[PDB]
Amino acid sequence: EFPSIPLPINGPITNKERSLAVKYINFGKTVKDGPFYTGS
Amino acid sequence: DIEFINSLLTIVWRFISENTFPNGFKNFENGPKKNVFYAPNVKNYSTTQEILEFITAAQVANVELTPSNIRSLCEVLVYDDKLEKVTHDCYRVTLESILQMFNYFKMFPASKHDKEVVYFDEW
Amino acid sequence: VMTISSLEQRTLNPDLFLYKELVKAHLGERAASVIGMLVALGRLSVRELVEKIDGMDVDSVKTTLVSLTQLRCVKYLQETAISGKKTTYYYYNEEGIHILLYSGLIIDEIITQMRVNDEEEHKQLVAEIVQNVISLGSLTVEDYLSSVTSDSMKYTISSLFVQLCEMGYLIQISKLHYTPIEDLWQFLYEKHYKNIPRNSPLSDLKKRSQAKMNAKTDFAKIINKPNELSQILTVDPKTSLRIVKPTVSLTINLDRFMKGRRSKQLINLAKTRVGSVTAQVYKIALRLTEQKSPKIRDPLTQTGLLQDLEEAKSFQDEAELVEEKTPGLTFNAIDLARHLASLINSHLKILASSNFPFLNETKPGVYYVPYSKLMPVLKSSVYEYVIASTLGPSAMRLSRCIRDNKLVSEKIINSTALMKEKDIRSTLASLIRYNSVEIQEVPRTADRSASRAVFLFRCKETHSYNFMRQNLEWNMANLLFKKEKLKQENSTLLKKANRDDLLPSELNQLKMVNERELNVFARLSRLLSLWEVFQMA
Repeated sequence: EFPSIPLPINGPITNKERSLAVKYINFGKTVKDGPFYTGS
Repeated sequence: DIEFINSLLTIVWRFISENTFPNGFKNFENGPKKNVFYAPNVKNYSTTQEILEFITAAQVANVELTPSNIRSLCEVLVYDDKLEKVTHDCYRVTLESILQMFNYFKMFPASKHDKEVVYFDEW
Repeated sequence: VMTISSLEQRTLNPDLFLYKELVKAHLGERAASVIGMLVALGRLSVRELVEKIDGMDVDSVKTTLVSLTQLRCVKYLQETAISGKKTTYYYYNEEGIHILLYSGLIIDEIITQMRVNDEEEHKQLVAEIVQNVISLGSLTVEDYLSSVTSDSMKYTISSLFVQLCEMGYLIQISKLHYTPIEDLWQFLYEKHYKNIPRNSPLSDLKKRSQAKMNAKTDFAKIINKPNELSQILTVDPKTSLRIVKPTVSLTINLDRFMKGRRSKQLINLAKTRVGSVTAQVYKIALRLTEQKSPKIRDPLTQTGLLQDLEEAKSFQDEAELVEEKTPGLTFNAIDLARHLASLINSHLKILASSNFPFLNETKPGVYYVPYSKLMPVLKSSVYEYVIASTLGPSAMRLSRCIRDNKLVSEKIINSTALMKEKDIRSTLASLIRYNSVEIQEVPRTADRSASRAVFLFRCKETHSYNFMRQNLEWNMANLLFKKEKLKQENSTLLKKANRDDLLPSELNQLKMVNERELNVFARLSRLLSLWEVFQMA
């Protein structure tokens, strides 16, 4: 597309931070499951 | 201009790196830098006309016998962007030795329907 | 056309789209509406929210404010007038939105903090304890321990509970923190002015003398209220174990959590300086000095700067006196550092003579880590490694050579490291674009033209720092909005994938979108670790 000027260094898949994303999504699921939802 | 400046830059950085630290313990971490300097001493010195001796020991036969102006110009050239520069050209340390070998950013980018370049765009 | 490059949300919303996307993925959609008007306006009452949302009623606005107050996403402030009519006012709380922002790094640092009891308790118990603390908000002990049936191991929570609030994170609840920063100073500034009787003028005011010392005094006492307090800690019953009082409820503190996260960038600078072992002894000497350090900017100069030259001068001077006089953080001796002889003392002398400003000011022989002289080097050493990483090393040369002197001129850059007229001008214009050149003109005519004028280039600070901070917040707002793009493509998949607790095209759909949902968090953690440095002074 239009952005072609170069990219930063925070994009490999050599991460070893797979536990942090699991903690993130489990926190998100426990907050979404909670009583203080008030959606739509 | 333009490639012999970089060649002289590479050899004076190599001479600084071999004057400060020994060369045999640079490629690996087997008790790094001889456990650096074996609890380092009060040596804290540098070239101080020794760099021009290493220049004079190997030159191209052109008119590059510069000293006292392009000396300080290359000195500024390695501290207007770069390493240590403490108390009139002492020990030159900090991260260029592992950069010649912010670290380890292999396999960038991806070419999917997804991320990179998405960044620096105008805004 | 085919607008696909994210243009219809490109420029229309920074600095509030982040706050609206952090709460849309956590607290529904009705909280996003009442949080998008507290930011876009500021102070507005209950009826003002009802007449400004245009689509919710008082039964809907007041319900969602409780769900924000429970996550401390809304500051309270009650006010009154000269005739009465006391009403309630609501501010947007950025600390609660930061709690919703990090949310897994809270339960990442707290796992890698405890001693020898490792990987038998700290995966099932405390990973649910702290997760229930952050999700539910303010938690008491008695209402929480009744969930488990036949609590045979009912003392196992107390050993992790008395230890964790002793050295940090857990703190007494927001009986002070819902109050704003401005009104806590302003109500304290007026009560020490009207309770002074009439006297001689003495340059016609004189009370601005007294009201600029003594109020600050008990303001510090208010600052002394969210710290380690012995009112809840070390309660001694007879013929039992040392236990804290489980009566009052307790929450987390986002003041000791940030100064422990600053230690990560300090360890990164130490690894930039020295390789393996000396960086490790600086690491352990900094981890032993966490909970007593001076913090990211106090509320004394967060607001209420009364234009005084002496206050703005000797506020950073009295912070040095706070740094010099600690009850034991200045005690950074050799055996104290090695307890958790001459070799690591030599490594600590290498720290003293490292000459970038960390571990300095050692006159009697006992060492100390300065912070206020470390913060510009911390904020600038990471700024020079982003342009060098993304834009180019020649751009870092051309940017840092502005900083070598003050205002290098155009016939002096081309004398340094590179010739003229080829790519110095393109790189310099690109750095004009990213607010790191700050051009200036001097004219040779009567109307300041462009032909008869020559230019002057000085890299002005706090314009490159604020723009990059806004850009990092912007791309954080990017990275969570594309996460909501896959939710519309999985609304008929994740809803149906709950009755199990082959159609192999779903194997290339369900298990294919998962790594695309995890790598955005794996990159968001690095966005966090790169953004924090511009909000720690």
